[PDB]
Amino acid sequence: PPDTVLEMGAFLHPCEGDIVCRSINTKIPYFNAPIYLENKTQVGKVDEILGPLNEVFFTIKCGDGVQATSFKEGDKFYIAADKLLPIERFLPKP
Amino acid sequence: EYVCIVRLHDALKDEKDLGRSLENLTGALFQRPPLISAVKRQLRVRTIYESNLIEFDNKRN
Amino acid sequence: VNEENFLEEFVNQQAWIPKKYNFRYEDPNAAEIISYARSQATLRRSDDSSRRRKRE
Amino acid sequence: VSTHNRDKPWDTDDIDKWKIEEFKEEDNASGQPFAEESSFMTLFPKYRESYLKTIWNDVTRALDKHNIACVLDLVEGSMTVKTTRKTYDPAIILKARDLIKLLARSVPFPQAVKILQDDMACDVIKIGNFVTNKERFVKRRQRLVGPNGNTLKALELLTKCYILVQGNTVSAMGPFKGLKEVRRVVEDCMKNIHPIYHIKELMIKRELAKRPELANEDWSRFLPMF
Amino acid sequence: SQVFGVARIYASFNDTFVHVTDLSGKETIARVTGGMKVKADRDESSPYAAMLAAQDVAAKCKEVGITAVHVKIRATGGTRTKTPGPGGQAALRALARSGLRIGRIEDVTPVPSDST
Amino acid sequence: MRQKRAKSYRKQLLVYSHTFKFREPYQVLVDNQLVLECNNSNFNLPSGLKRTLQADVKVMITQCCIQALYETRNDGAINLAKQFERRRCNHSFKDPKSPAECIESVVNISGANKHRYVVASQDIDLRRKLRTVPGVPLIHLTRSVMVMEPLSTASAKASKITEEQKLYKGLNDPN
RNA sequence: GCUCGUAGUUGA
RNA sequence: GGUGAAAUUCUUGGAUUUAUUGAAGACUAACUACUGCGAAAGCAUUUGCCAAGGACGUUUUCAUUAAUCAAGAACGAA
Ligand SMILES: [Zn+2]
Repeated sequence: PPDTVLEMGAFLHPCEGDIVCRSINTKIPYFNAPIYLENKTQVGKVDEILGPLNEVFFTIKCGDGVQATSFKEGDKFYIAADKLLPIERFLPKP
Repeated sequence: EYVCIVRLHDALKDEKDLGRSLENLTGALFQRPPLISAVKRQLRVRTIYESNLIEFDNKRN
Repeated sequence: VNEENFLEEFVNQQAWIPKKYNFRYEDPNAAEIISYARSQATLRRSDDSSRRRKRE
Repeated sequence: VSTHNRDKPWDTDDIDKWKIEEFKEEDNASGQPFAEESSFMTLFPKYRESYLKTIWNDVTRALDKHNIACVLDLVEGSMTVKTTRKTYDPAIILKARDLIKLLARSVPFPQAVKILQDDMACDVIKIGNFVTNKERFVKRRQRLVGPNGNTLKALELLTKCYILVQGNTVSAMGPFKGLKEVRRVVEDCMKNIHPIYHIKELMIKRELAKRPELANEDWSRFLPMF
Repeated sequence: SQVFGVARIYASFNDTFVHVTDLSGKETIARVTGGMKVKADRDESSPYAAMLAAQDVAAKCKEVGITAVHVKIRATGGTRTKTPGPGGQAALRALARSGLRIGRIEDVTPVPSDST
Repeated sequence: MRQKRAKSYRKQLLVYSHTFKFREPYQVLVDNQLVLECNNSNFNLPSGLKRTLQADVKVMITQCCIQALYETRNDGAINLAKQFERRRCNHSFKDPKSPAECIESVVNISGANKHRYVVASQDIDLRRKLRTVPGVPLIHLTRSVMVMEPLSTASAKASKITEEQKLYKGLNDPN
């Protein structure tokens, strides 16, 4: 596991076995980027990035033994620093 | 422009929330092309200028 | 080879005294009883004790 | 001597009483699924987690042979087995309740998956309750395995059971007579009785069992008291 | 329709009990043990005796009108073993072969605080 | 002996026993400075080692250290050395090594403590470059008090790696 | 059995 | 009921099994532990009160302050 992980998302609700998170990070995650806790333990990987620019959500593909119903609202999910890329890339260039 | 039918996998507790969700998806959006599309699947920003919910049947979903 | 033979050399050699795959013994390193540290990095939620909450 | 026993004319020596006939879908004569879902849940120690996280899919496929649904919850630290609509065997859920428990007590999955067979039985014996001193408990627990495992081997050949000692438990898998003998040996071993006395008793019992004339009378004069 | 009883099976290493009661257990319909079937005391826990006991119990249930039974399986428990005897699986399978629909299956073994 | 230092020593010995499989009796090598200091200060070295380790002790010396002891020409130090049981080192008699380098050749094989020795030496940079070697307990006599050195960083790293492989090997091996 | 601790001994 | 099989016992005055209630002396299932805490003995239901502590960091009116310790004393065992 990486030494430095940054808080990425906050729990919103489960959806079809996946975890929906409102992004509490300014940057956009890499596809299939692993999702951690404060204990540096992986709960899953980023499955889908969705939502408007002001309010970004992402759904996590839960791993083996990780259940979406086990988590409660207000739980924070963490991502590695190198797995974030700036939002200016997806916007069209001037 | 599109007229689209969405099928929900379960019945909503609140009807109006669906319309609210549609109002959340109006604007600049983060989208990835589906697997069926021949376009390469990378994350892009696409603008939905205006949307309107015509009808919703929560029993028919 | 055969079990019963080994059993009488077990009693004759006094093998129970320490020296101065249907079964577990066929697995190597079965002689060691594995022990683990009390603290592991785990995914399991850990509730706080009452003493720690009172200290907070 | 039991009094007020009635005669049983149907009982004869021809019937093999201990045979287990196979259970199939046609054996479930009601023809309907189980009325309500039956579930069994257990917790496991934290050190087993990653191992479970690796093997769970294989575990799932095993229970897919018996229409049993399994759920691993690493956040809760629990393993759950439950019946489905496809389930037809009433007993196979209970064996499932054994399997995860055997998986919780450091028994490997290739060994523990044999509990789904009909002839196999299991026992998890608590050894951490007998004595409170740590050094005495460690010494008595090491007496079970013995030097180089030989005593453990001497148990496994005599009771015909797979025996795994872990933490505060001993997990034994085999026939019912072997489970009875293993429980006796383990519980006496935690009570400061060395297992070699029980091993010698099982040897004398095994050699007396071969002689047919010694079956009716008592074996107490042959057996050395301890 | 469907009339429910509760089948309580005491599966020990020496003997088996097949006992159908009502839902509360206050009133009982049939109670046949494995010792009523076999002459020898060594065979009271055999799958044959348990199968015959469950057949007799399910015949009485069909006589009174019980169509489905809930299952409460039980081992000796307490200070003794928590493994059900060889007769419990046989009694369950014989109740299934007799035509009774199976409800919930749960384990009612008395589990102590494990210290005396 | 106070209970706190004894408890700390017991915890360190548990770390050495779990990771590096140290077993009673502990095999302790002594150095010639320690022999001289125990001679002059009249310190009972086997009793001090039995007190510090809280277990049975087996005391050894090499050719080179006892050879330097004859070079010091101290009869009491030679006698004190020769009560301890003998463990030979493969070094030249005419040109013996320095006691520090000899005791490292005895202890440090391929960057690890193969023979599971305990080093009781007074010399200091010897103790530094034996702290570089993992799983080597260090003991020294200072001001008539015999002190076991704290657990080195290499030993703690080895213990952490050992617990990590315990999580994924043995009975927890997926195979 | 564990700890404290006196006479005496060592270093100060 | 128990056993290798039996036997001593309890049992149509109803034993065993099931349901409910009362009393007694106890223990705190899984998690869970040879690595946590405690000088040992030993120590996991919830909530309060009391005093004590370990490790880490910053340091000290800081050595004739320490180490070995017969006697003796506290706890435990008995
Ligand atoms: Zn040398």
